[PDB]
Amino acid sequence: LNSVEESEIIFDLLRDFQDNLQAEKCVFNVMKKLCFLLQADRMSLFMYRARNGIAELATRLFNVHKDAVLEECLVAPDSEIVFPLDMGVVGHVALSKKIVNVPNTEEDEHFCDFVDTLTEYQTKNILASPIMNGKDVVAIIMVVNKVDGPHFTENDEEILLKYLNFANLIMKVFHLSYLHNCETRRGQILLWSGSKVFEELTDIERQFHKALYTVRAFLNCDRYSVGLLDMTKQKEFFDVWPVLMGEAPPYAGPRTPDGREINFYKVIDYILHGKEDIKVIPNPPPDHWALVSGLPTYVAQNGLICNIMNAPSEDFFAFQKEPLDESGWMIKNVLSMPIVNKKEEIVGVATFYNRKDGKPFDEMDETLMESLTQFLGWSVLNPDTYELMNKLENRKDIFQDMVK
Amino acid sequence: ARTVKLLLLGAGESGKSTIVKQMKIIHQDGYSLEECLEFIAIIYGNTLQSILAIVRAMTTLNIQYGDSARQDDARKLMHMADTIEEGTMPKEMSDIIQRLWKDSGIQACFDRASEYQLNDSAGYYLSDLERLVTPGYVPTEQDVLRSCVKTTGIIETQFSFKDLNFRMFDVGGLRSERKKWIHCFEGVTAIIFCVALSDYDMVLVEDDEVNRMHESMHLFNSICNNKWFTDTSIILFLNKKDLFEEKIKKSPLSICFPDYAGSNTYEEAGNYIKVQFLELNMRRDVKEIYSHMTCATDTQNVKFVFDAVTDIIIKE
Amino acid sequence: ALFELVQDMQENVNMERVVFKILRRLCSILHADRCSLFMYRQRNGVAELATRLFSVQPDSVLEDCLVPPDSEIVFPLDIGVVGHVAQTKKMVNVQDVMECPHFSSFADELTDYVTRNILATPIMNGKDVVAVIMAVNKLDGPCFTSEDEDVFLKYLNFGTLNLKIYHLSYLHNCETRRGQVLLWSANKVFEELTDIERQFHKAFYTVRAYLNCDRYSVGLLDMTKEKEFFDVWPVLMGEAQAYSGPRTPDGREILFYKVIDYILHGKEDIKVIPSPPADHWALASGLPTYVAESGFICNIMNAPADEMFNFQEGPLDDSGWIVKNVLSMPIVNKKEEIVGVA
Amino acid sequence: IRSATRVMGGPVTPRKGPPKFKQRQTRQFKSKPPKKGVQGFGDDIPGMEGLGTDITVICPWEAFNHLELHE
Amino acid sequence: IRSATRVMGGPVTPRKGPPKFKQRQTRQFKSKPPKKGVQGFGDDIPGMEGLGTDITVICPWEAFNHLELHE
Ligand SMILES: Nc1nc2c(ncn2[C@@H]2O[C@H](COP(=O)(O)OP(=O)(O)OP(=O)(O)O)[C@@H](O)[C@H]2O)c(=O)[nH]1
Ligand SMILES: Nc1nc2c(ncn2[C@@H]2O[C@@H]3COP(=O)(O)O[C@H]3[C@H]2O)c(=O)[nH]1
Ligand SMILES: Nc1nc2c(ncn2[C@@H]2O[C@@H]3COP(=O)(O)O[C@H]3[C@H]2O)c(=O)[nH]1
Repeated sequence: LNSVEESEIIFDLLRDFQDNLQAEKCVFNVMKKLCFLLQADRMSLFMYRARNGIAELATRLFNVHKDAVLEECLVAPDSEIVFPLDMGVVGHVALSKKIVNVPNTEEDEHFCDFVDTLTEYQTKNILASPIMNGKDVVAIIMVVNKVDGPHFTENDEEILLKYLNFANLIMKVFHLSYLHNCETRRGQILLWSGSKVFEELTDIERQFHKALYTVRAFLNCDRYSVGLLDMTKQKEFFDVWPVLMGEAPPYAGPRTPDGREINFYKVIDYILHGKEDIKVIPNPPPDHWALVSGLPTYVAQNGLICNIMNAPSEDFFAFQKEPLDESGWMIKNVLSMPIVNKKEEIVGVATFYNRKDGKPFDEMDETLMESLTQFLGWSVLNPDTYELMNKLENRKDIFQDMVK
Repeated sequence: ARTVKLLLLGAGESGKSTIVKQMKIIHQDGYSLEECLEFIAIIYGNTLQSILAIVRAMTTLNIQYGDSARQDDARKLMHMADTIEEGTMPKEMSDIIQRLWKDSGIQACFDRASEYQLNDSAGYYLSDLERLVTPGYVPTEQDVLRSCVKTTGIIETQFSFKDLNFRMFDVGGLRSERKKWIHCFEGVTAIIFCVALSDYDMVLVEDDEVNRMHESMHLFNSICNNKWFTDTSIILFLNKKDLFEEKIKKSPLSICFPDYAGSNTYEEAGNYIKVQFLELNMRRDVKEIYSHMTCATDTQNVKFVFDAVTDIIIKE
Repeated sequence: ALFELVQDMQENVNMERVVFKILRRLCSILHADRCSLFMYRQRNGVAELATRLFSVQPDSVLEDCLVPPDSEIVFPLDIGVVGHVAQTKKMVNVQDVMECPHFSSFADELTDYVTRNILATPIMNGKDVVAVIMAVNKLDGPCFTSEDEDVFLKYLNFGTLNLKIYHLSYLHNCETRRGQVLLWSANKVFEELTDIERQFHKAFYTVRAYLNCDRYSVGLLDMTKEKEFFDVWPVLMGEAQAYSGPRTPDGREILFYKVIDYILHGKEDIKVIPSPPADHWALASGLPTYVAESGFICNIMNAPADEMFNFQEGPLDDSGWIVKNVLSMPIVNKKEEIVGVA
Repeated sequence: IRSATRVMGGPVTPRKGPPKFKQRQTRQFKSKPPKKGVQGFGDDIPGMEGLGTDITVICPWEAFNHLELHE
Repeated sequence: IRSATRVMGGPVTPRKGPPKFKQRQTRQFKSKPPKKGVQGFGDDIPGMEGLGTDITVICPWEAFNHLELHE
């Protein structure tokens, strides 16, 4: 099992705490020795994320056996396996937050068997433990099978709880950097948008087109789009009459949650992957590349933040399944949210496509774009005062020309 | 001897084509005696555009005219300059321009010329506008080489020295014109890169929020370490040293390089900028780069440096 | 010994404790007699090096080697070996101090101690300095040998990680709060149109928890430039005297017509004053009127022992309140005209 | 391309169901409950994780903490 | 005892001289000089480094830099 002078594995592990911690090589290196110490056949690492307020566990390192290399055990972003938080031993570990081990899988309850068909493995024994940041779980590490015995004993639990201190430290500093990386950008976009919304009074169309153009870099996305609704509640008398007399049958389409017709009169879209092409389309046709999917006309009714993970496999919305460009560019992720104007009235819809890392949107990219749209919704006070000024001035001119 | 192919490129509006003129007109095929044929219209357009832009920026910068009556004059100008022809400066134009420049209010705007965009040579021109407006004026050679125009296309120049055959190409410095650089990349012997020393507190024409020194450094670092030009050598040129000498005292270096400290002189920061423009090279000792200061309008320094450059090209 | 002190970074990173236990070992390995630690910070554009651990020796404890914020020694980085090291960003080894041009006996008169040999190095995060460590006074040889200079570097590789973690955690702390103040100020600025006196009272009051202060004050300036004809007559007729006070960089006269002040220790006690007297507990020092003459960001470190201004000592309040640190900056309105001072 | 998971073209899941979308947040209360548990990295930010402004106003008697019963 | 620094009043200092104060922040830019050699924690944030655009648009020829000058 070991001797005392033989514990130079401590020095071998400390030798890599020198510089530029990649946070992927170090975990692999400690697992490749923990596999030998425990006398197990396979080890794996699942990572934790949250979408739509619901937790998920996605694999990051798979089949890390003894004498293996890094490049054949790193899971690409689009070849993952995603588990809900209630199914399997992994879900049980994440819910209970304590180390578990099953001497026999078949007799035990809530043992799933989905992976045993994809990867044709038998999974006779399981031992798992979580790693915490303090009240929060950050990853799960599992060991499968035993080299030459019935099951894992208690001494192996002692070994794991002793050598897990070198990974509780690596995984925690990889988590802080992400939070810093998101807070910086959240501060910057608010500051730079406040620079451009206090420069001049003008109409709503120009203000959004000067506030969204300045923050291209901070939102690393390929394309995004904004659509503006119409605010005319009640029409004149000479337009209602044809309906109440037996012509032009009444409206049949959808309605906002306070009563209106859902009509987009302007659409702004930005393309930032091939070459910058900013365009404005008045009165867009119902086959514009943003409006076909039916998502921006579903957000306007319910008013719910919607997050989609694999668009070409969704059934409810029927996105496109072919490239939309000469080069091969296809939709893979979508996120949409509404804009409100201090009286719980929807004024527009914003949509973002295809994050620039290949990975789907998560919590730390929901909060940023929720704060952006909150600020944009609050900032609609200025365009109204423009109209009020441009009416007061004309009324004053008329009444001053009446006295002359 | 067998053939020499030189390419000139660099940041836009840096005086690349001024070297082409200062070489071709001065040395080979003779000067242009009938210079007025183009220089009349060119200088008239430059001098009109400069004083139009200054008054257009007056309102933006909220500076108020020195005298009340001046407020009338500008208006007249902005109406009567629209329906005028090109390359003509009638007395009605010259009188208004001279009267406007004879003010203590326009000087306030002209002192702060970093915020907006004006041609740099214009400050030398308009002061002697009368010399232009007098009939029969034929420009001086120094006035000839201070004109301005947008170098756009690819042009072949044939310098001669050391009994060699030369072919010089130059290209536009804007972002759009950068696509055309690829055609002349293949099969070259040397490359020349141009930098303007004065532009440490200015902004790009295309993008309003990007500095110019940073743009030049990012442009340089890309091709400097590339393997396409590994075989060939690179020659660096620094222009606008006169305006650099003038300005370098006026404003600090902290705006462009945030962490600089000390007191600025015409030579203390020169090595700073040169070492920061040469550290970007990856191969420290495999390849070497040379940079020289240059005033394009002058001829003495051109003769001092161009022959040495050709000799160094010969040495290899 | 190394597995211990890795068992101590499990939660709530302890910058003081773990570095102390590293230094207690590094002092024994090198046969040195003392060790230290200097921290790096910047005030109003200039850099300096404070003190955080002093005179650590192999058998000391944590209580007799931790320096509180009041018993400090601050070195500008153009004085001494410490400044030379923190400026050059390289290791320094000094066999004898009688010859080095860079040396100071200032720290030897206070502590009654004599130094002969020195060995020091910086600690780097990327391109920035975070600290400096010293290994004064070797006990057996004439000076530090050349074989110790590699033990030093190869053994400080573990303390480098801890100090980098501390520095990173500190930067996450001061960027979380910058988003919140902006968001919760926009929230109360975009509620309705109002005059200036009410915006600066709604917005400065709802972010009083993120700003970790005890008192702060805001002063507003008059915005009228040209006077009336019936007021310029007395001056031109010998009836009065021309103005002679300070002037704002655009010519206006400096007079405050409102002062909003907040007290945040003990009682909330918000207040407004319609016309401040000649001696208010804020305007009396003279800093708010020196800031208005020329727009400067000012930062005083030891207020009771300054000479240019006058922060008179003795508590202003019954509970006992002495000013010790002050910061003040102007407010500009996109037209380059001062509107107030905070 | 083994890929170590035998899946290519997109993520796979054990079970599928109707989509569920998150709801907005309106009230945005300031205060927080008292804090329990181990600390971990990334906490102790002054402005956040607190009720009101200070402890003294909440419990005015707490100032006399060091004093004994009799006084 | 005396906190091991033998000073109790306040921060002492070797130097003396006239105070120097900072200038206000007038103009801002989106650009930074190109990166140096060595990097540490917190130096990879998107949008906080470079010129705000990918290097392809500024230098189109660098797109297909894999293929040499033969074609
Ligand atoms: N004062 C001064 N101006 C200079 C000097 N060198 C060049 N210039 C200016 O540079 C201008 C000519 O540069 P450009 O015509 O723009 O040539 P370019 O560098 O190829 O830039 P583009 O034409 O836009 O492609 C002249 O009008 C001069 O004002 C110099 O040494 N001193
Ligand atoms: N092929 C393979 N399967 C694993 C590995 N680690 C865990 N699993 C399986 O993945 C399953 C996921 O949910 P489970 O029900 O907890 O039981 C788990 C094991 O059957 C591994 O390293 N290789
Ligand atoms: N008494 C004492 N002096 C120290 C210690 N560490 C550094 N110094 C001295 O303090 C001085 C501060 O700057 P210096 O002049 O570069 O050289 C330094 C040493 O002489 C210490 O631990 N104890």
